[PDB]
Order: sequence, then structure tokens, then C-alpha cells
Amino acid sequence: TYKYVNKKEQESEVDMKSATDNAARILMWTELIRGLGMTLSYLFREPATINYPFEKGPLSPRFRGEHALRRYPSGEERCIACKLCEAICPAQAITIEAEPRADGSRRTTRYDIDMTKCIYCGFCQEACPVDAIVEGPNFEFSTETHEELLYNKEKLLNNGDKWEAEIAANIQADYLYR
Amino acid sequence: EMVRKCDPHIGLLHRGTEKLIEYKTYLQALPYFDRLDYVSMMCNEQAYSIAVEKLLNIQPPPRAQWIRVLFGEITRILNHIMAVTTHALDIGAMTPFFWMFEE
Amino acid sequence: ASATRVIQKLRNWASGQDLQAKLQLRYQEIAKRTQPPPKLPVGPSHKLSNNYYCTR
Amino acid sequence: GVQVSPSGEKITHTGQVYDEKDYRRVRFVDRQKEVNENFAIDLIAQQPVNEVEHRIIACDGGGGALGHPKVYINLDKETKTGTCGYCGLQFKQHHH
Amino acid sequence: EEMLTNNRIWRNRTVDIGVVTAEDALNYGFSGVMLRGSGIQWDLRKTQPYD
Amino acid sequence: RAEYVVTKLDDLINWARRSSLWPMTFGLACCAVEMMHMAAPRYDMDRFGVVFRASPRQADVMIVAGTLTNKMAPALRKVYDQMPEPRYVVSMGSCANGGGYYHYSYSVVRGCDRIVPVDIYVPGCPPTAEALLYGILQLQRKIKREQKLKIWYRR
Amino acid sequence: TSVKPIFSRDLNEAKRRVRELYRAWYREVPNTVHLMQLDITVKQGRDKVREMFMKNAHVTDPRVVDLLVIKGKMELQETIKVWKQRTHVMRFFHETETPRPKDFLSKFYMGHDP
Amino acid sequence: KVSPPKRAEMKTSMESLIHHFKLYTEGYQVPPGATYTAIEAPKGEFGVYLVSDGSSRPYRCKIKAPGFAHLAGLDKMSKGHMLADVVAIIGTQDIVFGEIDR
Amino acid sequence: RPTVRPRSDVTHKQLSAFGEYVAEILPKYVQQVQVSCLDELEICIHPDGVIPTLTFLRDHTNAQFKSLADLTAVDVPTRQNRFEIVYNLLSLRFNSRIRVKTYADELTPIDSIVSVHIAANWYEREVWDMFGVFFFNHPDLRRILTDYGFEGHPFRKDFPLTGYVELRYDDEVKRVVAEPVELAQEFRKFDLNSPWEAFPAYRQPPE
Amino acid sequence: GSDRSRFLEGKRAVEDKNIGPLVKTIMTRCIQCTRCIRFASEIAGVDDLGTTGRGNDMQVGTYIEKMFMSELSGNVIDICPVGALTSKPYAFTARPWETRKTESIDVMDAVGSNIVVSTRTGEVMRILPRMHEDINEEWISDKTR
Amino acid sequence: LHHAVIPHGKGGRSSVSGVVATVFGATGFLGRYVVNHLGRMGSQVIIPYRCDVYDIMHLRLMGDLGQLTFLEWDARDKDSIRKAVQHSNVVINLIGREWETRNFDFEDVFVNIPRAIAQASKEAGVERFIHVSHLNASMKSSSKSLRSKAVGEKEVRSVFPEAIIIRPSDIFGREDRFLNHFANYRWFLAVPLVSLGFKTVKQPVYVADVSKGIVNATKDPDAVGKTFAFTGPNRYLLFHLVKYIFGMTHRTFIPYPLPLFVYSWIGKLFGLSPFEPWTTKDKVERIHISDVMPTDLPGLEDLGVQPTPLELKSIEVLRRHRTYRWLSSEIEETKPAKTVNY
Amino acid sequence: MELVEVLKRGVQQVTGHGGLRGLLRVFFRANDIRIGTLVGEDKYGNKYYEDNKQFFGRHRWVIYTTEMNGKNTFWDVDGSMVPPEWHRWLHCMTDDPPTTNPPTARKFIWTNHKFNVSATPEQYVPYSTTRKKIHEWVPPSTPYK
Ligand SMILES: COC1=C(OC)C(=O)C(C/C=C(\C)CC/C=C(\C)CC/C=C(\C)CC/C=C(/C)CC/C=C(/C)CC/C=C(\C)CC/C=C(\C)CC/C=C(\C)CC/C=C(/C)CCC=C(C)C)=C(C)C1=O
Ligand SMILES: NC(=O)C1=CN([C@@H]2O[C@H](COP(=O)(O)OP(=O)(O)OC[C@H]3O[C@@H](n4cnc5c(N)ncnc54)[C@H](OP(=O)(O)O)[C@@H]3O)[C@@H](O)[C@H]2O)C=CC1
Ligand code: SF4
Ligand code: SF4
Ligand code: SF4
Ligand code: SF4
Ligand code: SF4
Ligand SMILES: [K+]
Ligand SMILES: [Zn+2]
Repeated sequence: TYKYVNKKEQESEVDMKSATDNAARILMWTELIRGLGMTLSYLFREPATINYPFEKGPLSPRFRGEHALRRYPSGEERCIACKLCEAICPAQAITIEAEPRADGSRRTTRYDIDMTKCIYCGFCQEACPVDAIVEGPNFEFSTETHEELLYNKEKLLNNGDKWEAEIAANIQADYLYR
Repeated sequence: EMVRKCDPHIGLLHRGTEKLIEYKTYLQALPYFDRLDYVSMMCNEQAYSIAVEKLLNIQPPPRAQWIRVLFGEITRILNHIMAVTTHALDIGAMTPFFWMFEE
Repeated sequence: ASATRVIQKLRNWASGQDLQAKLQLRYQEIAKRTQPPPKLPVGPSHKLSNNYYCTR
Repeated sequence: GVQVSPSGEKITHTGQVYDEKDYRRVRFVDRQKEVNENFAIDLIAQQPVNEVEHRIIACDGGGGALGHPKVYINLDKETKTGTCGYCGLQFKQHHH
Repeated sequence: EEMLTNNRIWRNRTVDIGVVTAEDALNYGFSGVMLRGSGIQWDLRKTQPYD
Repeated sequence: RAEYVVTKLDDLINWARRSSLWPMTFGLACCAVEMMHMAAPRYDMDRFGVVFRASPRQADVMIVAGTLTNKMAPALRKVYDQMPEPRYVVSMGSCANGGGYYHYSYSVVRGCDRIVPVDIYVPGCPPTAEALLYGILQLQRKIKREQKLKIWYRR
Repeated sequence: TSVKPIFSRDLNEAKRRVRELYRAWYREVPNTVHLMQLDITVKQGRDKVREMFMKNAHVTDPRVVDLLVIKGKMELQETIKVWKQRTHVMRFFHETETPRPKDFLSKFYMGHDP
Repeated sequence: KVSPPKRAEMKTSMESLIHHFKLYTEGYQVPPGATYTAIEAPKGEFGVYLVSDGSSRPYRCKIKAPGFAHLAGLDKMSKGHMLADVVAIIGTQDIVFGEIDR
Repeated sequence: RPTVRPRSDVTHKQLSAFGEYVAEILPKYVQQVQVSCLDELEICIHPDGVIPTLTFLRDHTNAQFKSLADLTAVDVPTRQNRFEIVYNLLSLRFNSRIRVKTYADELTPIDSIVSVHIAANWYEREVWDMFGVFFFNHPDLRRILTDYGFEGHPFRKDFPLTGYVELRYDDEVKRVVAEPVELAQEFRKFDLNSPWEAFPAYRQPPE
Repeated sequence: GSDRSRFLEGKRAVEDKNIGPLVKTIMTRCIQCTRCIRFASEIAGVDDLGTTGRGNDMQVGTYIEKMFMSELSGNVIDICPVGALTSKPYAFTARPWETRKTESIDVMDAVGSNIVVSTRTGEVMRILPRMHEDINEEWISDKTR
Repeated sequence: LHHAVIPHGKGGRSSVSGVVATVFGATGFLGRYVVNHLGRMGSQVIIPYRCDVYDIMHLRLMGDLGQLTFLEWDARDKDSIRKAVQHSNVVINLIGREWETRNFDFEDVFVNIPRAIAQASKEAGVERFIHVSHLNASMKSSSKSLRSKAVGEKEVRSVFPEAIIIRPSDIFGREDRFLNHFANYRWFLAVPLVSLGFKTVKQPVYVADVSKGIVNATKDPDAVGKTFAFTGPNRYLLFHLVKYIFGMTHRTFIPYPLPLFVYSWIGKLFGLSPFEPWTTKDKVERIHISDVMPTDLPGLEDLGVQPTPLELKSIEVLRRHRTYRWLSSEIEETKPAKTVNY
Repeated sequence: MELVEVLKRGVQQVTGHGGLRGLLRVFFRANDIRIGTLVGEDKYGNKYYEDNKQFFGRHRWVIYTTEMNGKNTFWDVDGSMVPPEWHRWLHCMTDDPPTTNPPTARKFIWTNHKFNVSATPEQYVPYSTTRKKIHEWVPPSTPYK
């Protein structure tokens, strides 16, 4: 179906009272006064502004923030050097050079994520088969140099150790959907 | 002040999206469509998804289709809010911009 | 929501419309941020029988 | 456990320390080289061996879906413990 | 709508501005909102529905 | 003591320049959509004293918000150069930081720091408006740390 | 053998179009240098135009010569307007980059490049 | 073989893990062919002309943006008008330049 | 089958009948007519008949395709004419879509259809800018998406993804200057092709 | 194959072997296809590999602790379709989608066998054989591998 | 060579050139061009600074992702100098002032700081030390700055015996203090030259030429203790040079003979300033000291740099100082200055 | 009436922050005068008040500590000074503060939170964890033979 937005059905003819009403609308600026009243009501409403650094904006457990490498409860790193997160990374922001460790486990030696190249899409964390790489809730990690956003494995493991008390709770609240 | 000719030079946001898409896989090329029209992200995603679904000869489940329509109309409200309020901002009024941007 | 009766009357008259019924600040009617865990259904082709891939 | 090079900088869990004559230490001059103190190899070395009864033991990471893919380890060799490939957990058959 | 639609300043700014005929819109291939603004009854959600 | 008076005067001028930050009405893409979401009533930059000005002559910080194309780069450099002297640059989003999703494109400058000196990098694609406000406050702290009069006095 | 021409039947009128384009560029160089505040002189710009024509001056296919004329007309049009800026018109000179030397000793001293 | 399985099924099943691995490394192979899919986007008819050569990467992806045609028609709409109504016409055309430039 | 699309053999038959109709109306130019299993009609014509074919489809009474949806090019650099120019046309009267294909090489231009559809102006500018396909009788044919001094046509298959030059600010000349491209990362190509064929319906006969 | 599993039981597991410093054996993922057995019997001709047991318990390898070290012994790593027999020096370093392949020839043997050098990020990662029916057929020797 | 210093990589801006260099006057005027050339060819550049990070912001570009390491330093802190130079093949010294402050005078600036930098470089075992002196800073000169640069040249030679010593002439370029100084003479009534600008011969040299010479010196197999004279290709009288400057500026030109005694008085009056002085007594003395003929010293020609003439690279400096009437004038609108030989 | 009740809530807010010094402290640090239920007091000194009568977004807030990790954060309040559990509660991913539902304790979790350390000596600098991948040669120390 369809409807008209500006077409009128027939006409209301010409009448003295309707003419006086239109004349008063033109001369007395009635729609302008109406708009004044609308923004006056908005003046007397309560603003939606939050006090920013003390009241943060609401979020969700699915939120994609700063990347982190997680660990098992034993303390062993979850990552098993399988590289499919960098295979699925649409920006080619991950570099996963790897070799067998001293105990023979399959681990990484270089895990770099270029945060200036990353598009923050979560494909790595939804591709990871062991929940090693995650995108935790940190978003206030702006830096004063370009180099500080070129993360390596030490930086990512430090972020994982820093945010594990929140990342684990979010994954607990979220994993039944994914 | 009268305009005799308009010549819009574009390409100052041309980033070779089609070439990058042909260099990446389908799931990798999906979030480019979020950035084509960055006011109707779910709508562009739906367009690309329906194209790939038609090529794959598969159909999404009915719950997925209803969610896609719901977020399609959500994108439509977002885009028409943006269009109307920024049009009014270019005309000269900014209070509808602030109200509908809270929404 | 925390406005006096005189200010509410002034807002309603100035706007021309009732504002307390549809005010644009969310107070308590929204969902709780902590939700019970879900149990998502499995779709078709989880049948364990008569489910060969060549037929679908 | 972090160690200190004779140059002075710390050694990561993949020992990659810059040499004495390597110029790439001005990046650490007036700044720091951060090394994750919790070495996963030591943390998994100090984990005890699980005594189980069956010849084949199934391993997750400790959760149904929060762990790793569910694998099976065969503990037929009495000389060595069976280590799961995803975690570093070791299992030994309780043959008594 | 109350702030803009009946406002005479907005009406003087928008009415009879950028008038596109239906035939010109079809020839220029606008196809989105300019068609139904010029009166062309076309919407893909009604004519070629997908979901 | 001249050091104390110079330090307090420098703190005063840093307070003025950090309480009155006028970014330019200049964006490029989805990151600029989040920039005007930072202008939105929720995270009121005007409450912070941050208010856009259209001309670069009345601007203080360029918020590079979007993909800096090769065709765009002379325009961005000219606009930055046309600012008056105490000027800052906040790169916003992966495109302005290091190219991002279009890093290997033939037409994209791999980071706006190849073109203009960047003061603060804000990561994200897009960074949230909260994150951009975080970068703005971090810039305010950065220019609070500046000691121009003290460096002049010991010069 | 037996191809379709685009503007020119043979090489003579292709060279005629080349001469017309070169005349237009030669006339436009002083106006470009005056309008866009170029560091170069009029002699340098005309020598650069001659250099570009010379580096394209080894092709004997009429279609390719016509396409080069068309692209040169497009470049001349965006130089007639100020669509090209100072940076765009100074990109022809390569004032920043150091040219790679043509001798085997230098190309052996630096890089594994032929 | 098109959608990734659930994570629990991926961690407990062999076929699910194989398909997770292959979808997140290579991706699904789209059978070769070309389509033009048009969707009523809010700014207009948003079209994708997809050409697939049979591999897991698209051979060609043309994006038809409505704003391209609208801005091509901007000069026709701006006849007998001034700077202010040219600004109005730019506003009334639903224009975003990411989709126009691609 | 809840995971497979429906077929619509009725609209497949309708498009086949209309393909026969156009192919017998214009035998001078039509080289091939095909209808896909996705119910899309493609008509592959000689490049000389672009203007008559597009005019017939613009205003014929039974074929009112007055709206031009898309005009693009596909670079297939293994055939003799390496560019396939594709027109996607929309019929609002009959609620249909048609696709018209023609071919070109680097030295064979195609007549522009600006006299038929005005959107073809910018679309053919984009085709020329991205593929180097010249268009006859085009008003102000020039670049539309590349940089002003850009050399080469980047949507071609032989053009590199990163291009040949990159821009940076140089303080000595106080300009934005162009340099030969030097990546600090070197985009890693991935060989994501399975050595087993996936679709036996498209198995080509051996050479 | 299908897209799902109907298997609701526990999977078997096989203890690993120590066949040599070149071939790492994770025999849990062997599919009992006897390709290595046929190769080592016919081409390499050592007759050291075989099947011990019956049924689902049938295992591939040597019954004793045997050091399977002959020339042409990485070709079991080549012909094993699963990752039961992998290359110990090429342990966990790269992936095939990562590796760029350059088709070259071999030195330190005057046969001049055709090889593929799999590099990644400017570093030689692996040497695979090529197919030349007149020189080396499908396989190469241990020294060149 | 250590493996990270091998010059592998074509060209610059993303390659390794093995020219790890600590540039000490990088925050100034010649230093920005030197840092630009080093970062263009692709090199580790350590910049010790004492001004504001905002004042070094313009140097934060022209280096590719950590190729430029900025660190604070103090001229009275040997530990700061040592930590600046301890990882460097090459140390380049560009420290200088055109005036004297309350903390640092000419003797300290041109003697004590270069000696401390050379001593720290020698103790850290750097391979090359390039030190920028001035041409005709020989000895017994009329100005204190030239004598101080001579004494510092001797001190750097004594501490670091194989230090390259580069003596340019009065360097011209954008944001210089030579062409911009003579163009800023327009703000007064006339141009006060000594002896009407005659008997004073100068051959100014371009900034890009000097910086290219410094980069070719830090890569050159020769120059292991040599002294270079970086001069322009043409020698001009001072009157003809100032007349050419005002011709390119298109302002006006009224010269005025002023004796050097009262001109030094006026220079001292201008130099009495807490900010950067517009001119000083040492500045006018160096203005009216003639350049020496570079006879036996090598220069840009055998360091591989073609000296660009001022008549070529002059419009990019003096176009700022024109009015709107003469802003769009080319090179040919101004006749070149007469070149003397002497 | 309503006005006197508003004035009563106003004087409650004025005389609800301890004393005049506490009122001025919260007014010149947090730029608001509000009374909320104390639910926080974390280990670093952040306060974490809440008030469910306010609308969504202003119903939870933190008064930051004046000192954290040696930095005088009286005026330089930072968004990264919140430890992760209070970060989750403050950003409203859950309705449960980490006083009734504490997070799971692990030995590798940081016992001390660090804020944004950019432009500080404790900032992050990237490396190349590579171990050089190439060993050149060592010429002998004995001259000739
Ligand atoms: C889809 O496509 C796209 C677009 O399309 C729709 C885009 O748009 C687009 C670009 C997008 C952007 C650039 C985003 C930017 C955001 C917006 C455009 C929206 C935000 C809103 C606005 C810009 C409107 C703002 C509206 C307002 C009402 C704010 C008010 C602003 C003002 C300028 C007016 C108020 C004045 C001031 C702030 C300053 C006033 C103060 C002074 C000048 C001080 C002067 C006083 C004195 C000198 C007094 C001194 C005298 C004394 C005596 C004092 C004594 C002193 C002592 C020390 C003693 C992109 C990229 C895009 O993709
Ligand atoms: N420019 C010319 O015309 C000529 C110059 N020279 C010489 O070449 C050298 C470089 O020239 P130029 O660029 O013009 O010089 P500048 O005037 O630009 O200053 C050079 C650098 O010296 C630093 N500096 C000065 N005094 C001190 C100090 N007390 N402690 C620490 N650093 C200090 C400055 O740092 P900051 O900004 O922090 O103060 C600046 O970065 C100088 O030695 C100069 O004498 C020789 C011939 C001609
Ligand atoms: S979020 Fe996306 S772009 Fe970022 S690292 Fe993960 S896969 Fe790559
Ligand atoms: S982070 Fe996960 S997906 Fe990436 S290599 Fe490690 S285990 Fe694989
Ligand atoms: S970083 Fe992401 S959100 Fe920002 S401009 Fe680029 S594509 Fe858009
Ligand atoms: S070749 Fe591999 S899969 Fe086949 S029997 Fe041998 S070890 Fe098992
Ligand atoms: S990659 Fe192949 S061999 Fe390895 S575990 Fe998977 S199915 Fe088995
Ligand atoms: K194998
Ligand atoms: Zn395990």
C-alpha cells in the first residue's frame, strides 16, 4: 500500500472564519510560538548528560574492547599457536610466529596484534578454539605515540593478566549464546 | 550567489574497497559493508548476506530473517534520523539533531 | 521523573503533549543487566537419522 | 621466572634479549622493557600429576565449553605421564 | 515534526527546492527516495521482497 | 623565587588552553559519526568546554576521524597548516592511526602521522564516543603537563 | 593486422594530435606557473613537458598514441583548472627521491636488484 | 559447511571442529556465477553485483550505491538556485561518501 | 528442506521467453542469451550494438527498462578482450531486472550510453578510471575516484593491491610528496584453495 | 562427508612412538591406511613398519623400540594424509596458507631433484618435493628434505 | 658489523641504512633538515631535546614507526649526554646560538658542550663524530662566536682526533636567520649596511645541500678526520645580495651607510632582550665579516652534493615577505645579483 | 508544597558529604553534589556510590581516590583507574557489585591495578621476540694455520 504526504483531498473552500484563522496564523506567528514552546519544554526537561569520568556509559558483556591473551586456571597459556585467528583476521593485524617450547608444547614466540591496523571485529575471538584471544572491555587505552599501539605477546599477556577478573565473568555470562 | 554549475569531485574517501574484497574471503569481506554506508550498517550487511545466500542457494532460518528485518528497520530509523537531523542542521536548526541523536 | 507538579504542568503545556507518559530517560522499566542463562534451541538437521548431507 | 641479561635487561619467556652491541635498546632508554612475570612453563611445571584409574583419560580445560576441545590421552607407558596437548596437564594411571 | 514541518522558515527553505520530475528521476537512475518524492510508486520491500 | 612564579603562570596558561579546546568541524567517515555522537547530549563535549568551530583559524585541535585518502591528504595538510600555532592532532580510529582496514590500499595514507604530527592516538573501529572523550581528556592532561615558560626561563 | 582505429587512421594524424596537445601544454605552462605559486621557472616546466613527451615518444601504434593523447588532454584539463594542486604538479619532478644509479657497481654495492 | 557450528559442538565434535577450522581459515566455496542483489536500503537501492569463480574468494564485487546516482544528479537539481539551497539539495539527497567512493 | 531456497520455475520460464523475444528482435547484436538458476536474465551482445540494445530496452513498450541500476566492468585477463562491461537494468513497469554484457580490450572503446541514461555519465567515468576502458562521445570523460595525478587503472587484475606510489609529508620541500611504495608489513597472500573440487557441476573438460 | 557427528561415545587413544629424530609420530590420529607400510616395504624397502593387533586396537608402527632411519624417510611424512607422521624439524613453525611456494631444484645431490621451497616472511620454512617423472618422481631424500 | 646494522632494504623511509645517529641540534633549524634526510633514507635517529615536546612535535613525523627516539637531556648533565650517545654509530653536533643567555654564553655553547659530547661519544665508542663549525671561524676573528667556534673546533679535535668537521657558510633556506633577516629589514626606514654593503663577500649555502653533505659525510668511506667547507656556487657582495633580496621581495631598497661602531651599538641595543633577540652585536659582526676563499678544503662537490644556487632556491623563502600585489611573481621578474670573484 | 521538598533534598545534598570541606572536595573534583548508597570502597580508594532513583547511566558512579600508584590523582582523574571488577559493575554488564559476588581468584591475576601509563617511564615499548633466526660465523682467533 501507499499514502500521500503532501497531497490534499478536495478543498476547504473560502470562509470568513477560516480566512481569519489563516490571517492570524500568518500575522501572529502561531507556529513560531509553538516551536518556542516546544524548545521551552525541552529547557524545563532534565538533560540526558552523564558526568563522564565518574558515571560511565552502559555496555554489554559482548563488547569488543582491548585484546588479551588468556590462561588456563593452572596458569598455562591457552594459545596453541594454531594461527587461524590470523587466518580469519580481515585486516591481517596478527603475526603468530611459533616454535616448540622447552617442554615440547606447541606455543607461540611472536604474537603481535597491530591495534592501529585492527578493525575490532572479534573474528579472532570467535575463531579461537581454546578461547585464548579475547576482546575484553578495555576501551580507554589511548596512547600518545603510534608505537604503543603495536602490541606484542608480552603486552597481550599482561592485558590478559590484568583483565582476567572481568573477561572471565563476561565469558561466563556470554558463552551460552556463542 | 546564484549557482551556474555544480561539479562534485569525489574519491577523497576512495579506499579500493572492491579490490580489497576481491583479495579477501567472503566472511573477511563482510565488515567492509559495515563501512560502505556507515549509517545503515545492518542494511548493507543484509544486502551482502542476501547476495551470498543467493549464490550459495541457502536460506537463513525464520528467526534470523525476522531479526534481520527488525534490525533493518532499526537501521532505517537510524539513517532517517541522521538524514533529517543533519539536513536540518545544514539548514540551520540543531535542537532536533541533539534530541534524535540521544535516541 | 523527579520533577515537581508545577514543572510537569509547565512542560506538558509548553510541549502541547503529555511528557511523563513517554519521557526519554530510562529509569526502571528496562531489563535487568544480569540475566538468567539461556538455553538456545538446536535447529533442523540435528536429527541423528534420515539426515544425510546429500539430501540437503 | 624472569632472568637478567649481563647487559641488564630482562629475559622473556622466549629468550630474545638484545645483545651488548645491538643498537635497539634506545627504545628502552628512559622507558621500560615489560616482561610478563608469570612464565607459563613454570606455572604448568608446578601443577601436580593427576592420578586416574582408566587407560584412557579425557581432557578439557576445566569447563564444558570454556575449556579446550575434548581430547583423549592414552596412559599405557608407565615410565612417562601423558600430557594433554592443549593444556599442560599430566595424567598417570593408578595401577595399584 | 512540530519543530520543522509547519515552520514557515523551514517551508520557505525546502518547498520548491531541487524539484525533480519523475521521468528525470527514472532517467538519472535515482531509484531510492527521490522516486517516491516525485510520486513514483516504487519500493523494493513491496515490489521485490526478500526477507 | 622566579621559578615558582613562572611555574604558576605556566599552569595558568595551560589551564586556559586545556579548558578552552576548540576542535575543527572536520571529519571523514564513521569515526566522525562517533565524533558527533561525542557531541551528542550524552557525553557533552560542550559541557567539557569542547566546541567545534568550522574555520581552521578558530580551531585548536584537528580530530582526524576517518580514512585519510591520498587524494584527501593535501587538503588535510593544508587545513592543518592553516591553524594558528598552539594546535594539536587527535588521530581517531584505526584508519587515521595506521590505515586500519585499508592499510594495503593503493589510495590510503597508512596513518595520518605520515602527513601531520599526531598528539594523541585513539584506538578503535570506531572508538566509542566515550573513548574519544577519553582521548580528549588525555590531550587536556598532556597540555597540562607542558612547561613552556619554565623551559623559556631556563633557556 | 586489421584492427579498429579509435581516432586516427594512421600515424600521421596521430602525430598531428600529439603536436596539438604539445602546443596546448607549451602555452599552458606559463599560466600554470603564474597561477599556482610554483618554485620552478617557465623553462623548467616546458622542459618537463618535453621530457614526458619524449618518454612516451617510442610508440608507433596509432591507437596507443591516441589513448596517450586522450590521457594527456585529461591531465591538461585538470591542470587548466586548479584541480591539480602544487603537490600534484610537482610530483612530475621527483624532487625528494634519489634516483637508482644505472651502473652495475652501484647496484651491486647496495641491494640485490638488477 | 556454510555457518560455523556452536562452540560447544566445535569443542566436542570432530566434524564440527573440522568445519570450524576450514570456515575460519579458507572459508566456504561459493559456486561460480554472478548475481545482482538489490535491497531497499534507507538511502536508496543498495546493490551488490557479485561474481564468484568457484573459490572461497569473490572474483568481483561491484557495489551500487544510490548516493552515486544522486550526486551525479546533483547538478541537474541545482538549476536556478543559490548556495543556500544547493546546501539544502545536498542535505535532501541521502548522501554518505563511503558508499559513493568505496 | 529448510536450508535450501525455493526455485520459482515460473519466473525462470518467463525470463527464458523474454530472452527469446529480445534475441529474435535483435539478431544483429545478440550473441548469447542465458538465464541463471538464480532467475536472472543475461544478454551478451556485440559492442557495436550497445546503443541500439540499450535504446530498445529503455523505450520498447513490452520492455520498459527505463532505470539503469548498475554499470560496471569485470577484468578477466585471460580472454582476448579482457574487460566485460555489464549493465544491470531495472523495469519498474514489469518489475523485472535484466543484465546486458559486452566486451572490450585496452584499445577498443565502447560507445557511451549517456544519451540513453544519464547515470551512465558517472558510471562510465568510474569504468574508465578503474579499468581504462575509453567511452566514445562521453561529455567530460575523466577520472572520478583516483587521485589527480594517479597513473594506471587500479581495478585491473595486474595492478598491485598497494599500488606503486605512496604519499608522505616532506619537510624539506614542505609538501605532500609521492615515493615508491615500501611496506613495513608486506601483505601476506594466503593460498586458500582446497586441492579437491567442490562443485562437480562446473567441472571443466580436460585440455 | 556430512556436516555433523552422531558419535556419542568415547574416542580411542594410541600411545606414541619414538621412530626417529626426523618423523614425529602422533599415532592417535592415524587412520590405519597402511600407506607408510607400503612405502617402507616397496620403495624404501626396509620392512620395519607394520600393523600389530586386530580390530579397533590395530596399530601401525614397529612392535619393538626401533629407530626407523633410512634415506628417503621423510616421504612417509609426505604420503601420510593425516598428521600422524609429521616433520620433527618442521614442528609447529608455519601453516600452508602462510607459506609461499617457490619451485626450485636441489643441490648436494647430483640427481638434481625438483623441490618446492616453502618460505614465509622471508625465511625458508620447509622443503617439499615436486613431481618430475624423469628425475625423482614424487619424493626426495632425507638430506635434501 | 652487528646484524641489525646491515644496510638491507631498497631506498628509504622503510629500510635499514645502518646510520644509527644521535643528532644534538635536531630541534633547531639545520637539525630539522638533517633529521629529515636521515629519516627519509631510513635510520635510527636519537634526538636529545631540552625544549618542549610541542616544540619537537614537528620532528615526530618523518620517521617510520620507532625510527626516531626522543629523549630529554641537559647540557650540564654528563649522564644525560652519555645515555644519549651510548647506542650510536654516529654523533652529529649542531648545538649553537646566535646570542648569549644568562645560563649559556658563546664559550659554553661552542666549546664546553661540544667537548662534553665528543668526550661522551669517545667513551661510548661511537664510530663517527660530525661537528658543525662555521666557515671563517679560523682564529682572532672580530666576533666572539667565531673565536669560540675555533676553540671548540680545537677541543673536539683534541678529544676526538678523527672527528669530521664541517664548516658551512651562512646557510639560507626556509625559517633561516639570513634571508629572513634581510627581508625583515623592511620593517624599518632603510637598510643600515656597513660601507654601503661593499667590501663584504658572501657565498650562502642551501640547507638541503648542507644536510645532504652531512648525510653523505656519515656514510662516506673518506672523511675520517677531514674538514669540509660547505659554500654556495656563487660569491656575492653584500650590497648586491641585499639588493637581490629586496628585489625578490619587491618591497623597496634604500640603503644607508652606517659605521660598524654605532651599528654594534644598535646591535647591542636590540640584543638587550629577554626573548630571542632580533639582532645582536655578534650577529652584525658576522654579517659584516667577509667569507674566506675555500682553496684546499673539500666541500659538497667531493662529498657528492651539487650546490644549489640561491637564484634557484630563493623564491621559496622570500615569497612570504611580499605584499599581495607582488605575491604571484616568478623568478624572471627579478634580475639576479652580480657575482664577484675576488 | 513541592518547592520546600526540593529545598529539603537540596540541603540534604549540601549537608550530606561530611562537612563543608568534603562538600567542596566532591564539588570541585566530581562536579556534582549527590548522595548515593555506598557500595564500593575498593583497595585503591575509589568509592563507588549508586542511586537507583536516577535514570539509566547516572545511577552508578565512582568518586576517585586522591592517590593511586604514587600519582597524585586529586585533579587528574582517569577512566582507567577503575580495577576490572568495579569496571564491569560500573559499566553495567552486571547488577552485582564485587562485594557480594567477588571474581574468581587466580594466582596470575594482577594484585595491583595500573592505570594508563602513556607518556610515562613505565609505558609500553614493542620488541621483536625472534631470537635472531640466523647465526653468522665466528672467524678463528688463531692467525692462519
Ligand atoms: C554522512 O556524511 C557526513 C556528514 O554529513 C551529515 C558530515 O557532516 C560529516 C562531518 C561530521 C563532523 C565534522 C562531526 C562534527 C559535529 C557536528 C557537525 C554536530 C555538532 C553540533 C554543532 C556543530 C552545532 C553546535 C551548536 C551549539 C548551539 C553550540 C554552541 C556553539 C557556538 C560556537 C556558539 C557559542 C560560543 C562559543 C562556544 C564561544 C564563545 C566564547 C568566546 C568567543 C569568548 C569571548 C569572550 C571574551 C573575549 C571576553 C573577554 C572580556 C572580559 C572582560 C573577560 C575578563 C577576563 C579576565 C581574565 C579578568 C561526515 C564526515 C560525514 O560522513
Ligand atoms: N644557521 C646558520 O646560518 C649557520 C649555522 N651554523 C652553525 O650550525 C649549527 C646549527 O645551526 P642552526 O640550526 O642554525 O642553529 P639553531 O639556532 O637552530 O640551534 C641549533 C640547536 O642548538 C640547540 N641549543 C642551543 N643552545 C643550547 C644549549 N645551551 N643547550 C642545549 N641545546 C642548545 C637548540 O635547541 P633548543 O631549540 O632546545 O634551544 C637547537 O636545537 C650551529 O652550531 C650554528 O652555529 C654555521 C654557519 C651558519
Ligand atoms: S578483532 Fe578482527 S581485525 Fe581485530 S585482530 Fe581480531 S580478527 Fe583481526
Ligand atoms: S589465539 Fe587462538 S586462534 Fe589464535 S593462534 Fe592462538 S589458539 Fe589459535
Ligand atoms: S577506523 Fe573503522 S570506524 Fe573509523 S573511519 Fe576507519 S572504517 Fe570507519
Ligand atoms: S600413512 Fe599415516 S594414516 Fe596411513 S597407516 Fe601410516 S601413519 Fe597411519
Ligand atoms: S588436521 Fe587432519 S590429521 Fe590433524 S587432527 Fe585434524 S583431521 Fe586429524
Ligand atoms: K603427514
Ligand atoms: Zn587438557
